[PDB]
Amino acid sequence: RICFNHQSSQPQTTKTCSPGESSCYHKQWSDFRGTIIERGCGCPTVKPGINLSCCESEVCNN
Amino acid sequence: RICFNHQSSQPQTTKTCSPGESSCYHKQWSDFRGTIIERGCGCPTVKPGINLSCCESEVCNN
Repeated sequence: RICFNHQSSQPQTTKTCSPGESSCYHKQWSDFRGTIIERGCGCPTVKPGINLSCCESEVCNN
Repeated sequence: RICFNHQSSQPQTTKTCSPGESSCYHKQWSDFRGTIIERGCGCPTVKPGINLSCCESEVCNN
Protein backbone atom coordinates (compact mmCIF):
# COMPACT_ATOMS: atom_id res chain seq x y z
CA ARG A 1 0.00 0.00 0.00
CA ILE A 2 1.20 3.50 -0.96
CA CYS A 3 -0.09 6.46 1.05
CA PHE A 4 0.40 10.21 0.87
CA ASN A 5 2.24 11.47 3.99
CA HIS A 6 2.54 15.20 3.20
CA GLN A 7 1.16 17.80 5.59
CA SER A 8 -1.60 20.26 4.72
CA SER A 9 -0.90 22.14 1.47
CA GLN A 10 2.70 20.99 1.04
CA PRO A 11 3.91 19.41 -2.20
CA GLN A 12 2.70 15.80 -2.40
CA THR A 13 4.96 13.13 -0.95
CA THR A 14 4.35 9.38 -0.59
CA LYS A 15 5.21 6.58 1.80
CA THR A 16 5.30 2.83 1.20
CA CYS A 17 3.38 1.31 4.12
CA SER A 18 4.63 -1.68 6.13
CA PRO A 19 3.42 -5.06 4.87
CA GLY A 20 -0.05 -6.03 6.05
CA GLU A 21 -1.16 -2.38 6.11
CA SER A 22 -4.01 -1.65 3.72
CA SER A 23 -5.31 1.71 4.99
CA CYS A 24 -4.36 5.34 4.46
CA TYR A 25 -5.61 8.22 6.62
CA HIS A 26 -6.49 11.91 6.42
CA LYS A 27 -6.65 13.80 9.76
CA GLN A 28 -7.93 17.41 9.84
CA TRP A 29 -8.11 20.05 12.58
CA SER A 30 -7.46 23.83 12.77
CA ASP A 31 -4.78 25.99 14.46
CA PHE A 32 -3.64 29.63 14.16
CA ARG A 33 -2.13 28.68 10.79
CA GLY A 34 -5.54 27.66 9.45
CA THR A 35 -6.52 24.18 8.22
CA ILE A 36 -4.13 21.41 9.15
CA ILE A 37 -3.97 17.99 7.53
CA GLU A 38 -1.88 15.04 8.63
CA ARG A 39 -1.64 12.07 6.25
CA GLY A 40 -0.15 8.61 6.49
CA CYS A 41 -0.50 4.85 6.53
CA GLY A 42 -3.10 3.19 8.74
CA CYS A 43 -6.24 4.31 10.51
CA PRO A 44 -5.49 5.72 13.93
CA THR A 45 -7.91 6.61 16.70
CA VAL A 46 -8.38 10.38 17.10
CA LYS A 47 -9.56 12.64 19.90
CA PRO A 48 -13.17 13.80 19.63
CA GLY A 49 -13.53 16.87 17.42
CA ILE A 50 -10.85 15.75 14.94
CA ASN A 51 -12.10 14.82 11.47
CA LEU A 52 -10.79 11.41 10.40
CA SER A 53 -10.90 9.62 7.08
CA CYS A 54 -9.59 6.15 6.22
CA CYS A 55 -9.39 4.64 2.73
CA GLU A 56 -8.20 1.34 1.27
CA SER A 57 -6.64 2.10 -2.11
CA GLU A 58 -3.31 3.38 -3.44
CA VAL A 59 -2.71 7.05 -2.65
CA CYS A 60 -6.35 7.43 -1.68
CA ASN A 61 -5.73 10.00 1.09
CA ASN A 62 -5.17 13.34 -0.65
CA ARG B 1 -24.79 10.60 12.48
CA ILE B 2 -25.79 12.35 9.29
CA CYS B 3 -24.30 11.23 6.00
CA PHE B 4 -24.63 12.26 2.37
CA ASN B 5 -26.38 9.54 0.34
CA HIS B 6 -26.41 11.15 -3.14
CA GLN B 7 -24.79 9.62 -6.23
CA SER B 8 -21.98 11.18 -8.26
CA SER B 9 -22.40 14.94 -8.82
CA GLN B 10 -26.17 14.87 -8.28
CA PRO B 11 -28.01 17.21 -5.89
CA GLN B 12 -26.89 16.67 -2.30
CA THR B 13 -29.09 14.54 -0.08
CA THR B 14 -28.47 13.21 3.42
CA LYS B 15 -29.67 10.29 5.54
CA THR B 16 -29.95 9.83 9.32
CA CYS B 17 -27.96 6.69 10.24
CA SER B 18 -29.09 4.31 12.99
CA PRO B 19 -27.97 4.95 16.57
CA GLY B 20 -24.45 3.74 17.31
CA GLU B 21 -23.33 4.25 13.70
CA SER B 22 -20.45 6.70 13.62
CA SER B 23 -19.33 6.20 10.01
CA CYS B 24 -20.12 7.54 6.56
CA TYR B 25 -18.82 5.99 3.32
CA HIS B 26 -17.63 7.21 -0.07
CA LYS B 27 -17.20 4.48 -2.71
CA GLN B 28 -15.75 5.26 -6.10
CA TRP B 29 -15.26 3.07 -9.14
CA SER B 30 -15.38 3.41 -12.90
CA ASP B 31 -17.66 1.47 -15.21
CA PHE B 32 -17.94 1.80 -19.00
CA ARG B 33 -19.39 5.26 -18.38
CA GLY B 34 -16.50 6.34 -16.14
CA THR B 35 -16.41 7.56 -12.54
CA ILE B 36 -19.33 6.67 -10.28
CA ILE B 37 -19.70 7.82 -6.66
CA GLU B 38 -21.96 6.19 -4.05
CA ARG B 39 -22.53 7.57 -0.54
CA GLY B 40 -24.22 6.36 2.63
CA CYS B 41 -24.04 5.42 6.28
CA GLY B 42 -21.50 2.97 7.67
CA CYS B 43 -18.41 1.46 6.11
CA PRO B 44 -19.45 -1.44 3.91
CA THR B 45 -17.47 -4.34 2.50
CA VAL B 46 -16.39 -3.62 -1.11
CA LYS B 47 -15.02 -5.61 -4.02
CA PRO B 48 -11.42 -5.28 -5.20
CA GLY B 49 -11.20 -2.48 -7.78
CA ILE B 50 -13.55 -0.13 -5.92
CA ASN B 51 -12.07 2.68 -3.84
CA LEU B 52 -13.64 2.91 -0.41
CA SER B 53 -13.31 5.86 1.95
CA CYS B 54 -14.89 5.93 5.45
CA CYS B 55 -15.04 9.04 7.65
CA GLU B 56 -16.31 9.71 11.16
CA SER B 57 -17.95 13.11 11.28
CA GLU B 58 -21.19 14.76 10.18
CA VAL B 59 -21.76 14.69 6.42
CA CYS B 60 -18.03 14.01 6.08
CA ASN B 61 -18.54 12.02 2.86
CA ASN B 62 -19.05 14.73 0.21
